Amino acid sequence: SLDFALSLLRRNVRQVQTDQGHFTMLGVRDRLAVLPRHSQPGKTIWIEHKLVNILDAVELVDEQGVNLELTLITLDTNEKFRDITKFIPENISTASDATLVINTEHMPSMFVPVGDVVQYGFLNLSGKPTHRTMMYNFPTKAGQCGGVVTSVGKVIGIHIGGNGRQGFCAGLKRSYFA
Ligand SMILES: */C(=C/C(=O)OCC)[C@H](C[C@@H]1CCNC1=O)NC(=O)[C@H](Cc1ccccc1)NC(=O)CCC1CC1
Repeated sequence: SLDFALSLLRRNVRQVQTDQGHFTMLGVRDRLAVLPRHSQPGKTIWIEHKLVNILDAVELVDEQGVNLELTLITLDTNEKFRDITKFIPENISTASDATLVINTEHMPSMFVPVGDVVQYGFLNLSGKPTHRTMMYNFPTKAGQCGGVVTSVGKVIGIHIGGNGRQGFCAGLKRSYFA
């Protein structure tokens, strides 16, 4: 399991920078990666020390038009991500003993035992209403956004916020990546 996180870290999780700061990016498949929406990847992005062009970005919102705090971006490169869509479940899932995989330039290859991840649903993220969020009782900190919540060979969510005592992720579901 530990192992999974390592295969992930090694082939799919990358250190990035936007005009907003340092983030962890998850490469899902082909040239498709997912980032927090507040990372504001414009027309370009920095992927580990090199400027990469973004061909298309999509800010995910739910049926009612409510923010989901996720942005899908298509990169302009000759590299392809290993397909990990099969590790993402079809339904937003809870989990026990999750692990938050962070890979930032300030926090590289960092594993954090966030513990149990439970349904939370609505959340007020700094003035932006947000849906489909999950919560863990761990004091997550700045510079950790974009981290990949994982558990038993599953990629379940993307860290997006925290209040000093708890952390919140945007749930991941396979239908998002088609
Ligand atoms: C991750 C990204 C980051 O580095 O922040 C901006 C550069 C952080 C991690 C959070 C912050 C402190 N502890 C954490 O675990 N996330 C945020 O800063 C994020 C800010 C934000 C701004 C705009 C839209 C969405 C999110 N945190 C929050 O919003 C937390 C505040 C309440 C609990 C939601």
